Amino acid sequence: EPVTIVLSQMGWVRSAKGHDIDAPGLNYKAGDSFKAAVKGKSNQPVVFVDSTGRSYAIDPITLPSARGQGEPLTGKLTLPPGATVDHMLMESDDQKLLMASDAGYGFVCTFNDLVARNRAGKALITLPENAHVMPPVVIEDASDMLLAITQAGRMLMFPVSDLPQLSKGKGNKIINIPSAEAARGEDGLAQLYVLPPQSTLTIHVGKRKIKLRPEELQKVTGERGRRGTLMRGLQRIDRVEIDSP
Amino acid sequence: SEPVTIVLSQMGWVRSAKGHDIDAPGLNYKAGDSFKAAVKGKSNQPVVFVDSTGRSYAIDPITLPSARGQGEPLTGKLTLPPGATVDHMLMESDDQKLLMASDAGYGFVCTFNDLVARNRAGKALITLPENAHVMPPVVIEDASDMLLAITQAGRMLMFPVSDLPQLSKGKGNKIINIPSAEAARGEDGLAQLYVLPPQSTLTIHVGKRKIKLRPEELQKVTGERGRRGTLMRGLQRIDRVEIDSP
Amino acid sequence: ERDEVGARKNAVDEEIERLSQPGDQRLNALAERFGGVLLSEIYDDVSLEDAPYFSALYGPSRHAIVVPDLSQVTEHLEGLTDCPEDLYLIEGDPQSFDDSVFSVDELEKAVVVKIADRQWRYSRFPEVPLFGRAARESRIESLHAEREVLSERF
Amino acid sequence: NAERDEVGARKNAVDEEIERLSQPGDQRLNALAERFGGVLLSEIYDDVSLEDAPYFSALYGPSRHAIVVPDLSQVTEHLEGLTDCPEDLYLIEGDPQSFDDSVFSVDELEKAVVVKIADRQWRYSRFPEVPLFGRAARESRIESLHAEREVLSERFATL
Repeated sequence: EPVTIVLSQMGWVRSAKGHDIDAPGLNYKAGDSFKAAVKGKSNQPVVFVDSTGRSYAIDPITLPSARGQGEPLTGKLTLPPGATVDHMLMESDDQKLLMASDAGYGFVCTFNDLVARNRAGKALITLPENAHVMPPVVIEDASDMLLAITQAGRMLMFPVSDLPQLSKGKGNKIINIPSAEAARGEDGLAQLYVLPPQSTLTIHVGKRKIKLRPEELQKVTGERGRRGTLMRGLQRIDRVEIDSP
Repeated sequence: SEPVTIVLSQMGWVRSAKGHDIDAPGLNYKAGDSFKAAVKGKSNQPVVFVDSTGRSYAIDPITLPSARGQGEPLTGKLTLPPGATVDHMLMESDDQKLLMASDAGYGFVCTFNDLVARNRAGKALITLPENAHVMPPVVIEDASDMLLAITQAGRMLMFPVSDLPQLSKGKGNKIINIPSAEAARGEDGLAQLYVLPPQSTLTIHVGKRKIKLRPEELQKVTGERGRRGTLMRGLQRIDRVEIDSP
Repeated sequence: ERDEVGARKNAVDEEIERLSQPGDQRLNALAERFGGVLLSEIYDDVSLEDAPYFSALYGPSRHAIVVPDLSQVTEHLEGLTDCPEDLYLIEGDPQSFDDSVFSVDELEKAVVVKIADRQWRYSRFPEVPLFGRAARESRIESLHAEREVLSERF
Repeated sequence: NAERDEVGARKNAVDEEIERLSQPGDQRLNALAERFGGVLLSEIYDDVSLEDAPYFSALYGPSRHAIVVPDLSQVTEHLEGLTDCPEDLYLIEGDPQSFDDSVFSVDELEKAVVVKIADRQWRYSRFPEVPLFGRAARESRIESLHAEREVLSERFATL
């Protein structure tokens, strides 16, 4: 059966039947509210990634219905002190994924690599000083390009296949960001995409729009782990529109 | 019958040379005299002269002196109005259509035969308004061709030459509108007068600039006969006009 | 003993003078009257590093007025004399503006724009760029707030 | 006093025009043109009439200040490091002695010009009170006016 697992802001979860659920409009306890939702199947394990970079797996069947307030994840999971669950995933066991930190390090892995039954989960991705976990990216096509944009406004593109595949760890650097700067929030991974090579991006920066055609994206293609290319007026991105045939 | 080149000098002397390949400018002229104009034709067809007053005359080439000598005064056969000079010569078919006009902006269509007058005094072909001058006669190679008028003020008007009424004389009808008082004072007048196919391109050289008018641009200038015309920016004091006709 | 602060103060006074360094109102009045927004205002947020580049890039059209609908301007053009000899008008959204297309060859501290096969425009990076005013004024605030903190330490 | 009033009026009118044509309208462009092996566009249009001068000046917009060169490949080498010039330097390829007027999509008003730069961009250029173009003809007119003023002044003094 198709289900929609809902996570509240205070770390409460519940399993709603179907995918027509209005999660934000659900009933949350006082002071609590919607945080995230994920759509999957009842036979599919739901994966949780906490703020420290650990992954956990829970069988949806064991979760309470969305008819109640739900239950605290602490009931089934033991997270590091002060940690919170920031990401949920439900994909096929073989589904290729892109894990990364905002320090510019990351690796390609499989959904199965995140599945940790034990309540303490597993150390999936290691975070450098003051680094944060990036939103994991689902790799639809093994031939897609990896696109990275830094806070400083630098871009780098290369086949996602170039990024070494790991089951855990800090990973290798996607784009070159000075470790010292990253640890001070002076620079870092601002955006991370995996998309077809003939894609067109429309980037919203304040009251301006920067349109990058496949031709422009070509000029920023290079080797994994490089600087790489500095863009004009591409800091403080508000929104990114991606057109991919 | 025999190919001939009729040569006219500045002082009004004329001679009939043999052949159509002669160096007219490089010829023997009376002291102070020099080449003015030349026209190519046959020995059996008449040569027409047009003087500065707008009168036309015709002379049988057979009666003219060979180019072996300096020739003969045109006054020998023709009687011109006082102070008049011969400015233009023509040798065309009798039925050849011509465009006659004055720089006052008036003219008419006629045939070569209309200019043929064998009497000494000739005929009053075109009537000139005050201080007006005769325009260079234009040979209409195609009845469906376009007449193009350019004024000294820089106005252009183009219409089918077939639109201009056909006459044998004298003043003709309005080609393009120029206030008569301005024409009589030399403040404005006909600067250029052409008859060419619709699909033509003009290259007008004005000082250090040039203006290229594609067929599509001349279309803009197209209108009805006798109209004021379109004032062109920086089209005064033209130095040269190139014409490309397919 | 300690001329580090005295030297730093001078450095702050240096940049402050350069940023606030001199140096149109008519375009503003025309903008609101056209129901549009100055391109310079749309580009007031660009950094100190990119401001010179963008200002140069746009050429004279940097002074342009952006309106969502050009038909708003038409009625005003006839008889309009209270304006610069060249007035640029670009149709676009002042909230989400699409940049103009430029065939550009970027040099150091300058750009070469190909306007047509027979026309080039060389625009060097200007001191006191038109664009990036907002970011420039902010930087001046930081410098002031820093200069006073240096003055107490002086 | 028919004649004196007529002479006095024309004399004033002359002073009007002279002052209007002499009123204040960089030589860096002159030096650049020489270095580039070209000539100023304004020089090429120095022959245009007093009537047409403001039109053409407005028509070309800012590129009015352009340097015309026979071959643009001459200029590239001088561009890098070039700071001694206006913030916008226009370079047009063409024959200075036989220059074809640039093509413009223009709606002519009075006394201004609306040029369509692109599908979403227009340029409104009002006729300048003192045009950059037609300087040769303008100076020629000013000179003749001065010659006429002395004639009028002589006659006005005599009556």
